[PDB]
Amino acid sequence: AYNGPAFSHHFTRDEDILDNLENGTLRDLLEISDLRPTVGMIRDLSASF
Amino acid sequence: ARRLPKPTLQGRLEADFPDSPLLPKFQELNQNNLPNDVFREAQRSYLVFLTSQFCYEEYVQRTFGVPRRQRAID
Amino acid sequence: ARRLPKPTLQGRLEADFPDSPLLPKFQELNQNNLPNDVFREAQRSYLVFLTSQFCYEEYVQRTFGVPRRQRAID
Repeated sequence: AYNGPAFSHHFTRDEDILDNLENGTLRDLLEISDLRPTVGMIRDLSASF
Repeated sequence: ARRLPKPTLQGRLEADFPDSPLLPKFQELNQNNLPNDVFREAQRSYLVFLTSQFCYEEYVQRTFGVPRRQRAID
Repeated sequence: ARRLPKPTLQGRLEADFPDSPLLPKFQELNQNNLPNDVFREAQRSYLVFLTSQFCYEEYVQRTFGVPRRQRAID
């Protein structure tokens, strides 16, 4: 949730998350995994906390 | 005794996004009663707790009523 | 006592492409101690080292903090 695109809530849902997030732990965690979950479906992952 | 080390979390997201509606709900914590680093990670954790609050709140009003009839009239 | 044969490497790169940087980064060499047939290797091993520093520097320029945090304004 401290990442870029999931915090703004005005970056919209149906876009790539890899382009607009910074080089945090989620970034290199998602590189070696190589999947593309969109913004917003990561938001409920933030919301379960 | 100890916990995990901290992840990177580079920069500041308060000093990047001026369009956050949660920005008034942020500065209700005090500086002088604790050193700088624990206060920094406390602002991190409070920010992501508010982001979780906002994410669940925009979810739970969404998926309660994702079908509506009033748009479906016209 | 000896070494491996040197590659062929046809073409001189300084005589065709003149708009490359690091051009004043080239003349800090000696010439009266060694003849030209070994200074050709002392120059070829220097140019690969110079472009290796340059390409390594732009590599770590890319791969430090790879996205931009301030890009979210636009």
